[PDB]
Amino acid sequence: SMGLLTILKKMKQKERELRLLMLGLDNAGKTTILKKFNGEDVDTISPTLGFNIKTLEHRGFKLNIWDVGGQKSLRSYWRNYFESTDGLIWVVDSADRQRMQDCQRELQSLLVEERLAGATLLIFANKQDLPGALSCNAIQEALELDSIRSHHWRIQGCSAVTGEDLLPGIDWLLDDISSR
Amino acid sequence: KDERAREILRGFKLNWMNLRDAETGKILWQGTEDLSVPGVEHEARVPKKILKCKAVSRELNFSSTEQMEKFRLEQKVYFKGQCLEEWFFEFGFVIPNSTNTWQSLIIETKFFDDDLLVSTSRVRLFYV
Ligand SMILES: Nc1nc2c(ncn2[C@@H]2O[C@H](COP(=O)(O)OP(=O)(O)OP(=O)(O)O)[C@@H](O)[C@H]2O)c(=O)[nH]1
Ligand SMILES: [Mg+2]
Repeated sequence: SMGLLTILKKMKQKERELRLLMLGLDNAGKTTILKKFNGEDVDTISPTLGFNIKTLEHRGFKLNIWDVGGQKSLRSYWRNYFESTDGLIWVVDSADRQRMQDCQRELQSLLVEERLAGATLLIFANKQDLPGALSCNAIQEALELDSIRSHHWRIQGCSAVTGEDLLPGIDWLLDDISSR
Repeated sequence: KDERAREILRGFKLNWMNLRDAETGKILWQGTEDLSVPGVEHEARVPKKILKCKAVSRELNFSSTEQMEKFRLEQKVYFKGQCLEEWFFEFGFVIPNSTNTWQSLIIETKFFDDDLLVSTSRVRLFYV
């Protein structure tokens, strides 16, 4: 009944809704990041055999974040979750140099996919916490990210396990999407 | 024509449902069985201070053998009177032989594919 209640509730009522698609090769750490967004990994974490969807709330936006398993068998189904995607989040294992080529290959197959034409692209160079994990500039070079022309993008180093640098990446992403 | 429908229905299984304290990220209650079985509405243990939690995250885990193209979810919270809760979510595509998870932030749950009812879940109450 107090003015603050209706004003806040109304503020929530008019928040834009967004669909964020989080992809990447298996073991890249997609699901851990999703869980760290709600501070949660209480060690119940195995490979994802489909999608994980979390509906949050952040920066005035209502987020629908779809995390789809990246093992070989599930990638041909990624295109089934393209439609209406506002932001594409590409998770990479910074310490898995043994796959950088496939990682780069999958990414490029995605960027020429017309259903993702206007999506903003955030690249999480995850697992930065590791002993000898690669640097952003390296990964950025290895992912031929300088050969992208149709998508706004930013590479952001982070560590899903400690939650370090996850918010700066998400914040930039929600900002670019705001510009439309 | 409905042989397919029968396949869909038969291949769906709702493994577990839980309730976490959003501000904490802690599981207050999680159950793994009797979720959609005939009988007494399985219930369980969720420490009453949930009303002292201003945010709750409901999470469901389901497996499906058959591929579906327009899967959705309807969650209504039910204690008699005028209704306290209506939740809807459209998943769309579901991969065959897949296991998926859905969670929302802040009791009969119905699953559908277009307008074929796939399953119904009813659980209940412990402010234990
Ligand atoms: N040291 C470290 N380990 C991480 C980090 N992120 C994820 N991991 C570990 O890497 C493993 C795979 O992480 P997941 O989050 O399950 O990977 P995913 O991308 O969801 O994998 P799929 O389900 O196959 O698609 C797990 O054992 C996590 O604990 C990180 O920043 N640092
Ligand atoms: Mg996963």
